[PDB]
Amino acid sequence: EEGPQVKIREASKDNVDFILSNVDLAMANSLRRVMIAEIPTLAIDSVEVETNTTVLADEFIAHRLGLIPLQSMDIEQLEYSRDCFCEDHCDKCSVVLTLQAFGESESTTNVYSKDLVIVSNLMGRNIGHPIIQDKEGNGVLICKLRKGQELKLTCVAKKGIAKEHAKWGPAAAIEFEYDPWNKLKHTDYWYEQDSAKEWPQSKNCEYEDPPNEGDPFDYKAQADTFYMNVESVGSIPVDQVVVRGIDTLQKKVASILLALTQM
Amino acid sequence: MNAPDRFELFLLGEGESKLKIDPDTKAPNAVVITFEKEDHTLGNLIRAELLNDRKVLFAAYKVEHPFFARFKLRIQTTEGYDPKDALKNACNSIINKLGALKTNFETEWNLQTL
Amino acid sequence: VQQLSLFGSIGDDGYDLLISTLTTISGNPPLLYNSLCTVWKPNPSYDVENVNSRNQLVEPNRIKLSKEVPFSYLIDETMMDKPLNFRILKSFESCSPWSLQISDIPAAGNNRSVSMQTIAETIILSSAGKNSSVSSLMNGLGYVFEFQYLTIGVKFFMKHGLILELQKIWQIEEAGNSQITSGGFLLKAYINVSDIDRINYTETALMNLKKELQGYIELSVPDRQSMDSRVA
Amino acid sequence: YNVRMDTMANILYYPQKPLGTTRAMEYLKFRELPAGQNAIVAIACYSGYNQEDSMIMNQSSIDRGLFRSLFFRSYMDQEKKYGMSITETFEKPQRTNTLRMKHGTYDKLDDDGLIAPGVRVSGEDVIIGKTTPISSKRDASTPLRSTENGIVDQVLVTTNQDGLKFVKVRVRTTKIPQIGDKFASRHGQKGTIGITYRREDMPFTAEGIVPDLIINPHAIPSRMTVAHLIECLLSKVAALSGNEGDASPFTDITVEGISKLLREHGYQSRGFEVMYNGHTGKKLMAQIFFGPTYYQRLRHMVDDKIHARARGPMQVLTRQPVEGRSRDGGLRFGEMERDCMIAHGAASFLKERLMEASDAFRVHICGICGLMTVIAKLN
Amino acid sequence: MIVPVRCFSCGKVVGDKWESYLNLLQEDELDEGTALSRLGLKRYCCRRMILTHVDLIEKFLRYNP
Amino acid sequence: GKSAVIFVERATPATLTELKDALSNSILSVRDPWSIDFRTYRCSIKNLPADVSKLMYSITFHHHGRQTVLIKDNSAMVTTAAAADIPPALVFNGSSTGVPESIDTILSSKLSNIWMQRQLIKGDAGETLILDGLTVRLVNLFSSTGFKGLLIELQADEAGEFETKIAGIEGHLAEIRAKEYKTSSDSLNEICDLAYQYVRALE
Amino acid sequence: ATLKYICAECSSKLSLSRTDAVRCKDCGHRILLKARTKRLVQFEAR
Amino acid sequence: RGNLMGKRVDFSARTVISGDPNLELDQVGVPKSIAKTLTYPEVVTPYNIDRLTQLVRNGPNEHPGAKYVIRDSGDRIDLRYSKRAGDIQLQYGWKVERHIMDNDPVLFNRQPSLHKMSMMAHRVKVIPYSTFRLNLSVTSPYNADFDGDEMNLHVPQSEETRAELSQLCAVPLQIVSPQSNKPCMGIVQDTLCGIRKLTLRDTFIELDQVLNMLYWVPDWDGVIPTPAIIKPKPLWSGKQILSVAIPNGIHLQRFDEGTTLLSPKDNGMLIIDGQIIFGVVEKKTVGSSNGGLIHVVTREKGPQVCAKLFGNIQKVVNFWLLHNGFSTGIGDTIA
Amino acid sequence: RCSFEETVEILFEAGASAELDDCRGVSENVILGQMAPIGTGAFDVMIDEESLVKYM
Amino acid sequence: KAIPKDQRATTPYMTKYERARILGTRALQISMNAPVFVDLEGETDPLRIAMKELAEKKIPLVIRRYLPDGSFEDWSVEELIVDL
Amino acid sequence: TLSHLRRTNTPIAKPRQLHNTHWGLVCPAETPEGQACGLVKNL
RNA sequence: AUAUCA
Ligand SMILES: [Mg+2]
Ligand SMILES: [Zn+2]
Ligand SMILES: [Zn+2]
Ligand SMILES: [Zn+2]
Ligand SMILES: [Zn+2]
Repeated sequence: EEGPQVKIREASKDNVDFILSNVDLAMANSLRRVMIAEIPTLAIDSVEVETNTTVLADEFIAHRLGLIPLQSMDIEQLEYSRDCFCEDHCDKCSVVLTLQAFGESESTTNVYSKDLVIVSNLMGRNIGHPIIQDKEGNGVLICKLRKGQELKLTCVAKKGIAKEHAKWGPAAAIEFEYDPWNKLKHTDYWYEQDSAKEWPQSKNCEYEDPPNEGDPFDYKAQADTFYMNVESVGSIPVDQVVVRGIDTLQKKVASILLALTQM
Repeated sequence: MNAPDRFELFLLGEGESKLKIDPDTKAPNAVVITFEKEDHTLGNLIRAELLNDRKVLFAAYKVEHPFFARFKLRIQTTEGYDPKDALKNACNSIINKLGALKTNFETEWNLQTL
Repeated sequence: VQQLSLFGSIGDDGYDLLISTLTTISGNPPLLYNSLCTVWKPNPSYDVENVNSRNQLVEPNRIKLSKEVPFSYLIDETMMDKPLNFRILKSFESCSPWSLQISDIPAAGNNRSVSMQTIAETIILSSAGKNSSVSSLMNGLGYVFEFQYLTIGVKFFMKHGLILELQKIWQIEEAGNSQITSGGFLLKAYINVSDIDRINYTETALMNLKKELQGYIELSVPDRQSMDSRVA
Repeated sequence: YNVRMDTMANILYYPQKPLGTTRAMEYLKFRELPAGQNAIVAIACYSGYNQEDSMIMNQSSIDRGLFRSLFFRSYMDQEKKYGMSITETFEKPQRTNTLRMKHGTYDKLDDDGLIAPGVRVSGEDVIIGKTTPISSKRDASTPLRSTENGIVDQVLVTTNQDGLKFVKVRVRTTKIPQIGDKFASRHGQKGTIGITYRREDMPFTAEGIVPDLIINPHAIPSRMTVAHLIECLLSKVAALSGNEGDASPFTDITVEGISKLLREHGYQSRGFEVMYNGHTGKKLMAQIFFGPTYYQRLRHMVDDKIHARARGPMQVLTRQPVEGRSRDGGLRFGEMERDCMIAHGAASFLKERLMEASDAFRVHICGICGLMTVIAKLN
Repeated sequence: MIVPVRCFSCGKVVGDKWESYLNLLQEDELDEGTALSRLGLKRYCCRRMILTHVDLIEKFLRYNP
Repeated sequence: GKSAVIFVERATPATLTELKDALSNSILSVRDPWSIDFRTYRCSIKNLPADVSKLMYSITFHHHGRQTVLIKDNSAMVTTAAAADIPPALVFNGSSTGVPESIDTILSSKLSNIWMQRQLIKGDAGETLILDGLTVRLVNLFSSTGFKGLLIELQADEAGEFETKIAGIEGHLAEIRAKEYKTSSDSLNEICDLAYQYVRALE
Repeated sequence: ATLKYICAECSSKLSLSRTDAVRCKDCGHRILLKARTKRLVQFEAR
Repeated sequence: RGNLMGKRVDFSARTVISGDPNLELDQVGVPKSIAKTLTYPEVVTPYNIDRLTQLVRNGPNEHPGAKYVIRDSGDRIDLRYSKRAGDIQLQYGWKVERHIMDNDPVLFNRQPSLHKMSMMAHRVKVIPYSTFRLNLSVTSPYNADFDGDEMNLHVPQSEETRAELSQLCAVPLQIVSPQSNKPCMGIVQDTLCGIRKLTLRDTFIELDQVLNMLYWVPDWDGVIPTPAIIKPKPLWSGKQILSVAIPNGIHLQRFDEGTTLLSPKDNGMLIIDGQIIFGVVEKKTVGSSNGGLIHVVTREKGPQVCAKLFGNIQKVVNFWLLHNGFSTGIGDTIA
Repeated sequence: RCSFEETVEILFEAGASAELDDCRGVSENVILGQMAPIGTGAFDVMIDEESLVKYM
Repeated sequence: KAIPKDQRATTPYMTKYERARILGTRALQISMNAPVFVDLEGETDPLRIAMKELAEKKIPLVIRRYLPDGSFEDWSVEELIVDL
Repeated sequence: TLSHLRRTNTPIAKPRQLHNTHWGLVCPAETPEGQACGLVKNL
């Protein structure tokens, strides 16, 4: 087609395995960094506690509520409250979640991310839905109550990035490898007898030609072709972790061009 | 307690420009751009692209201390060529490269049935 | 703005001599002038904390609105056909432009050679809308009318920006205007300063004027507390 | 823990049983009530922020709850009876009829003189209002420690053996691992956090794994803490295998045995893993010894240590600065410090420390008998 | 005490997987290593989260008020 | 005189130029650049009588007098911090000190307990495009949180044909794919309606 | 409405004032708690 | 012993110490809170009047602010409560008790204090986080580590006292000590470990990294040194790019067991005009050694120049090792 | 002598022997809170009106 | 007793301690609004002013150098060699 | 808590050293550093 | 006073 090229190896709701060729390592990495840190997500940010009869602390629970993944598909049409014009929050900038739970049962009563209810007007946008990947359809286990154990609270979810808090991290681990045969001599293999026998062969070795000993060292050789795997948490779909990552980095660069323009 | 606010990493300070371009004294046709509320994510990316420019003689960046999200980038170009223009072109090249990367990923993704 | 000043006074009978003296000393005869001031305070019905968004203490203060009026509004029929000069003082839709001022209590210091007061001022040029009267606008800011006074006098322009005002003040109420200065005139000498130098230079100018009138009329530094408009 | 009122209680948010365990721990109830968490630990040279017993923490992990802890302090106060008439009282003191009030705020007190549980507090604020009537009455109230803050957890009212009304107040905070915060492995390998890096800055395996902790290679040699390295290797196998790693003393487990098992899992037998630099993405020329190691959070946290003074309370007798952080004391410029100043030749710097910066006073003496006899009616 | 939502090292939600893991052990008799892997917990950082958890909450619930 | 303000919510720093070119064949000349500050204040009074806003807007025009118009509850107050704009009579009788400052400085330093600055939008290096009987001003508005949008100021002496002029500019916006924008030409004294229009288009 | 103090064991609400008798109604136990403020507390979810 | 010969003092501060590869030898990282408490009484003078008035305006809560104003009259104005804390108009001769600020001289000390070097004068550097940060090479004189050590800070109150600190006991002055007539500070840990690794014959650096390594040197002439290898592929050696930190005029010669002018084992040391000719840099060269690169630099160029060299050598070395990496495992005990 | 080890038994003897301390030791001036006669304080500093009037 | 200028035998060079004390003293005096004997070439820090005065030997101070017997030699800052 | 209920104090020939007779009765490692070293035994 | 910290 044009410049750098992609070749997807495997896909799911949760994973994207692909090959990125005709790219600078610096670019591959900068994208990898952005996916981890700069993609916006919606996550619980304020927790007003009306009642808590639980064995857990108000803030212990509060902390967990932030780590619960929320639907951030249409996150782009929500404003950062900081940029919003209200007094604290509103609809244009937040999602209000409610949680009322009580131990009616003699048996232990469980509190799940499913038990969260949206109270704010969604403006008909795909946002704030607790992500349920759970087979039984419960989502994240927030708490356990016994008998008169009541938990009544209110959550304000806000747009944010992983730089502010890791709760707004839409990506789990991002796998990243290049040159499975150390052709580039980018690592000096620690060994005891044989580095080839001692160090396990990469999966990606199959997608590259072995060096063949009867050849001189390619110094001219440079790093292109990157075997990556992007894992999603739920907030954004796997593809959009890649796309939005590409786009964020693009926007980030545009700001610099624009800054120079104003100067 | 002595902990700085987390947004200080990305949100520009009161009266604080993203870029501050100062000229290098020690070398002819060389400049020093300080990037506020930025990290390696952008620094190493730009530096590597300026390296691809033939008319660029020197390019390097450094995050002087990790408590602060800012980096100094030094650009030296051949006489007649402007380092601000060099930075402008590398910035553009990056965008155009990313634009193709997105297009190529999108096309390839749409082909998958999973 | 920093206003450095000194005050004094004289009884009605001292008028002519003082005018004659200031005319010779400054080289120019007096210039007639007036001004109406309306003072406003935070609405007592409303109540707000006295702190910043940064949670820093803020002291409630009065806002002063001031403008002029055409002299003809101060001359009745008995006053009619009387030289419109310095001698007259003896026989005593939208909003208009106004001067809006908030002042600070003068600078502290024992043995101050002059009074030094900081003054925050802005100018109101006009208004429009539902409630465009200056009164409504003050209310919109959360303030209410407290009191107002009229001042009539003569001024002298001197060197280095020194100005001398010989004034009479009347508080205004439907119950009637009462002359705060009944008996004589309030004398004021001052310079408005927008660097330490120009401040010490201005003090000198005032000190030389004080020195030049010593023996005849005395100019001194009024009590700080008497120049404090804070509400309490 | 939730039902007891003790001065100070430290509880770990998410305790973990160790991957490497002793057969003896079964009896010690350790796996049921643990003292730490299994951290992903890289023994590497990174930004040099892990030099001389310091360590780097994954700021990303810290956000996710790694090493956070609950903190409960309990403040007590009595309503004492001083003889036939004088009795202290629980109430909200009014500043007009009450002497020597605390500069802190009393607004958070209900009319019984207590804060209701749930209110958030902060430094210098008044938890318990008390007055010791003597005549109208002095202020005997209890303020929260100035170096701390949090939310009131529980407040209880009681009478004692003889029936003196007394009240206990619990205050809960959550302490999130900061910089000078001390941690150690189970091998006398202690240290404080030097810096916290986010996930992107951290070095990473091709597999996408990142360390929670970066400890310096320079620890290991001089110290000869071999079991630390073995703990790790075994814990790595344990984590993959899902079997309890037996780290018991006198056994037939060998570093070779564990090595073989790790190779069966796809990793390089001696625990090394190739890492990529977080800032550039470029492979590290070195391969990092990487795997889980059980790290402990210790009682020494920077914020309970940090202290500064510049004029403050003085003793009555000596008229010199009071003692300890607690009392807002000044530090001791002691004998050995005097010596260094004398060695430097800092004559005026010393005079200042001993006079202006502390003790300094003025007397009038007699010229005949060099005594402090002089009745100076200096006025 | 109480399963961590999200693995500390990579942040893969682990909050849902608890009961499911405990079930694959009692009901399925399965060994810990297979259950973890069944649940898709492949990286050791994620594995250690569940494998080394101590659900103290369950004891805490044993006290009346 | 007449005016209208168009605020392009959905846009990027580039949108300005895109619209700038859609007029390339309508342009005539280009006068000096302009500037503008848009502040939002929130009242701290807690007894505020029902239906009295808690919001007050401050619109500062640069070299439109260095003037600042305050707008609250559909009412406006025009102020100036320019000693050169002081009515001569006020300087002569001493009502004024001859050295004024901004109403915003006064608000933040003397009335800060009553009024708190919530937001501050600034538009620098704006462009003055001169067409046929219609002056069109363009400027990129920025907040403390990066780009905030594009602002179009439409001033026309020609009291007549105007509704057409505004519709025309809105059309060139359709061309550059600038959808989801707000336009105001409302009214409450020129400077006042103009100021009001900014409020309607931005609030 | 209003529960000044709660009971430690039986968990029955008490609502008593100054000099009322520091004890519970039914069970003996002089323990007694305080019951949360009605001034709802908000926490950052970080 | 306890109230006269030693006493506790005001303008003192104490906290947990931690290291920093980005601090200069002679500076000390001071937590914002500590800086906001400790004060220097500055006399209102034509030179500072405007600045001082601003810190007064800034007040006790903002960082570069002030706590008190001392009038001629003797009475102390508390900026925290004075109703006139805003409209405070300074007069020559008054004193503004202002916060401790970047580059103030301060006494830093690690107890016991069995050394004059156990108390040295550092430049303030107000920083975030609750720990006192120190340059790693200054670790040895104090005898500090970061396993939970705390350190003491004393603030001079007079222009005289400050001079005493800056002019007699400042860290650079203390480098060569009379205890053993040799340097008492040298290159340690990461920087020592990385310095050997960098300076092997095997060690070659590509252009990209050379540029970053060069820019990292804060006094770099702007001159890209000619690569030791010009085609096939321009390549620089460790020795080469380390020599950029070594100042001109610096001459050093050392022969270790088996050193020839051909140094086959890359033995000993040969630095001509502050450029390494042969041998690997390690403890004997860059440590707190009698013949040391440091001993020569302090003596030949100055204490201020040598102090800069510490920072320089570390900024290059640490940067290089950050990207090279270095670890240690059980495999290293296996024979 | 009293600042090391024998303190009170040294000051009693100091009394009955009517000792006179010339205050040249560093210890004395420290007890007295005066600038010790060591390095910086081993000499005196004077203004000379001659040299002063010479520079102007 | 005071040793005559023609019989002075202490170093013709200024001691580290002397220089530190002169700089301290001048800086202190400069800071207490004392008259400055040099062109401040934009200088504002009294120590940097002191350094400048000593650099041009325009400091009107004299070092009274005491000998163990009690006698002394007076030396002008203008006359002392500053090799430090 | 456990190790505190197994602590031994020894008040006032070479007591601090680990004796052979301490085998199986007292912990060879659990002892303080400084002043009380080897005088505080743990069962 | 015990415990503890380097
Ligand atoms: Mg230590
Ligand atoms: Zn909003
Ligand atoms: Zn006597
Ligand atoms: Zn994980
Ligand atoms: Zn009961």
